[PDB]
Amino acid sequence: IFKPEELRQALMPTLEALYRQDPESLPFRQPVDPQLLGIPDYFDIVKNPMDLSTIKRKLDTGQYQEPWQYVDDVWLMFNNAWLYNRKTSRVYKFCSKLAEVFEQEIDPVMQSL
Ligand SMILES: CC(=O)N1CC[C@@H](C(=O)O)C1
Repeated sequence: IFKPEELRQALMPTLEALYRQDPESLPFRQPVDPQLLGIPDYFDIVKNPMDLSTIKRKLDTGQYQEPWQYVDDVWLMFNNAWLYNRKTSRVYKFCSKLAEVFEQEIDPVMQSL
């Protein structure tokens, strides 16, 4: 029961808050490229990759029709990083801050929707 443009306007500020965390968004702004990074094991562990640029493109092109599909992609992003990376790593620690930021902000948006 959502217009494509009202859903986008509602959820976009939540994505921007993730993207604007500096430095914590930096490992998440682009899809992981195992070839470029030289980590051939990546897609053996992460079957369904996700990142902030992919989420933005989906929010911009009507690929979310209910709020929970957007929320699922954000958690797929967090959970991929928490599965592949060491708990002490920059990526894991940065993921944990992005999740805090998401949690602290997503509740009213989902209430208003
Ligand atoms: C966000 C994430 O899970 N990543 C795994 C490898 C790390 C990197 O090496 O860039 C990025």
